Amino acid sequence: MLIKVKTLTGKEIEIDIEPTDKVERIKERVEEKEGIPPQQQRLIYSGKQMNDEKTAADYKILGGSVLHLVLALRGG
Amino acid sequence: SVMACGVTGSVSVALHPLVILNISDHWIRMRSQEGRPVQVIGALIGKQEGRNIEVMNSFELLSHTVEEKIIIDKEYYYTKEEQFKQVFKELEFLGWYTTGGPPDPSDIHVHKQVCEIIESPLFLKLNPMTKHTDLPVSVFESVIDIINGEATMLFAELTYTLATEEAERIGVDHVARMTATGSGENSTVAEHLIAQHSAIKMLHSRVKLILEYVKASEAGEVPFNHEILREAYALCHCLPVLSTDKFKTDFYDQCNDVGLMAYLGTITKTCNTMNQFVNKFNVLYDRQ
Amino acid sequence: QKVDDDRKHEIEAAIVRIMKSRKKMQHNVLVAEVTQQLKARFLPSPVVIKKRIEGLIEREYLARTPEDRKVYTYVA
Amino acid sequence: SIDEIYKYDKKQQQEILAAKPWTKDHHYFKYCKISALALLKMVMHARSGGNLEVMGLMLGKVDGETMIIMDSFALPVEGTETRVNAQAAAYEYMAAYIENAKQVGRLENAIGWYASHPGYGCWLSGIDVSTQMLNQQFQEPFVAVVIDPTRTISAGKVNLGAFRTYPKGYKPPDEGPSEYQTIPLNKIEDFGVHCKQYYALEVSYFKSSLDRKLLELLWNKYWVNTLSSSSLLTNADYTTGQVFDLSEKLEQSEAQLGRGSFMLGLETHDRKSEDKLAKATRDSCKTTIEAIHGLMSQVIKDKLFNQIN
Ligand SMILES: [Zn+2]
Repeated sequence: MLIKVKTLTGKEIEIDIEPTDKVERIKERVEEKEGIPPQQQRLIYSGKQMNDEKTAADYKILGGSVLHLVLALRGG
Repeated sequence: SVMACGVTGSVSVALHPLVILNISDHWIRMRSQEGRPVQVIGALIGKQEGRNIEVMNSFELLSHTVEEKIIIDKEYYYTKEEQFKQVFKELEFLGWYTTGGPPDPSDIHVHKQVCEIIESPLFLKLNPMTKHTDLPVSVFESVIDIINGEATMLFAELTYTLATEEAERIGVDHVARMTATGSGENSTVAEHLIAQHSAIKMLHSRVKLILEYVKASEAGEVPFNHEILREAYALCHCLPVLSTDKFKTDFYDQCNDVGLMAYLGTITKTCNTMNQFVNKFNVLYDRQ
Repeated sequence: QKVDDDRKHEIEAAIVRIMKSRKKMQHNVLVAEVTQQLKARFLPSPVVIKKRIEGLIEREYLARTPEDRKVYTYVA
Repeated sequence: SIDEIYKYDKKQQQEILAAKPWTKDHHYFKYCKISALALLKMVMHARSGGNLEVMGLMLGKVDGETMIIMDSFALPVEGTETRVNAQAAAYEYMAAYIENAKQVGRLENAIGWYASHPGYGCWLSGIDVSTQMLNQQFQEPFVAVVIDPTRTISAGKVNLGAFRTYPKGYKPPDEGPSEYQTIPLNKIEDFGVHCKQYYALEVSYFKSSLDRKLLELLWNKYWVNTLSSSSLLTNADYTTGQVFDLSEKLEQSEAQLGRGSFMLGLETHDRKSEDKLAKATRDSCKTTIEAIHGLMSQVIKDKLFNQIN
């Protein structure tokens, strides 16, 4: 399935996601599109902050799921 | 009776304005959300050095009323304890706070759930519906007393002090100034004169205490308090601080400078009013 | 390989330290001001703090114009 | 109603966020209302930072052309931002705190960010402008607040500014008082490069129960030494710079009026000239009334103390 995480780019970047994959792999996928290390990245979905070791299927994320995570910036 | 009689404070508690500020915000929002002034419950954090306790910060806690008792989400408190660890490690948990009047048979239930967490928790209660000029904040400690053969936990009032850093003093002082003068110069000298009015009330209260002591000593008390009386005499000797030509000259100099500045400001306001009037006057009858 | 690894870690520490201070410099005022703001001096080794800010000229964030050093793009 | 501002209307906020009136005008947001709690917390954080810059997030809401602020909170900065930006484990504590506030009540969401400039004034640097431009592209309703703990002590009054950036390519109108500020030589170049890429909001309060309590308490507690001389305005710096700015603005208005007197039929020029004169007059009046209040307090207290009897 493809999910449209609202990565900070002005649009919802669509990425390849499998239900079994851990949600921490989603953080790396966004960094491949942006450049934010997963430590500063904070996945948030449906108003609740997503976990790290929990799988995506446990959150019932489908192909129409629009995510809104809070990443970071490149200060110094 | 949940209050201990004849028990004196064993530790010194230092409170900061931020703690009082957090309690006020917590009570206001809960009142706004749920009508009546719903009681709030939070936690106290800070630094403790032996018997000296300094409460520097305070956060809010989750409360669940089941079976007509307050159950604090200690797991939420534990979740928040590591949350505040990530930002500040020097601050340690010290106690919990609440809002209300005299202690009720629900705060003892709350306090015992805070006593099982840490060794010695502190209890603070704020009264948002007070009417006196005194601070409606009191700090109580946990004491075990044998009442009717049964160990009953009681609350002993602590003679806490008010700790504040130069920065907090200056920042809150600017807060006071922002209320004294309104955004659009509203209530200009209302709170200004009231501030000096309260300072003069404090000084007058000190003076009346001294005068009452002197009058009592004239009839009874100690005939001669030695140090106190001699020092009060020397202190009135400073009531007429008294000056010379140079100090009066400098005072009149500063007064004249500020008066000239005030005259310039009045001239600026008057010329702005004149400009507005001329702008309208070029409109109603005049052309071009 | 010892001196290669020895130089590898000290240049890595050199860049990490300077981006923390992160101020604009004319040619020589901050490159000496950053050294006194470290833990144990002499570790900086100025020979590397000059050629790696000169190695930073290929990109932005103190692009460090080559001749008249003054355009230190202070925007990132 | 003093406490009316504390009422949160979620649907009304959603309606405003769906309407997006700020897209119709880049000068839409003109006022910044800050709660006493917010101000205190921010100033305390800035001064604990000492001579080092700190930052945080502001929680609040919007109301017409006004942005409101209520809360603020530190983010784990292990090793003083050893990574990119002052975030590290940022939304870790942030999102937890946010869910925790939806749990304990606080429902006001992110309205902006605050940053500290210890001893170098309130303005936006190049880095600050890039940061705020990004914030104005994702969380459109965002405000860059800058504080100054060292000037807070020097001048006495808290040095605080609220700012919003202009979009890339967009030019500000001629109208612009631009108060003068002392900027150190190591910062003045960057200041000058970016000073026209943003504008300053009018920062105002509204009293409140939070104010009433806090103010009264600390005031009495520490002001027993009510003297503090009586004129912390004695330092030329602030007053002198303000008067210089006033003079510059009025002289610019005169130069404009002199050139506009030749053009017959330019109403916009008259409009901006009148507005600039009026702004100059109110600034002068506020300075004058502050000085008058200082003199009043000085006179009353000095007369009471010196020759009461
Ligand atoms: Zn800045």
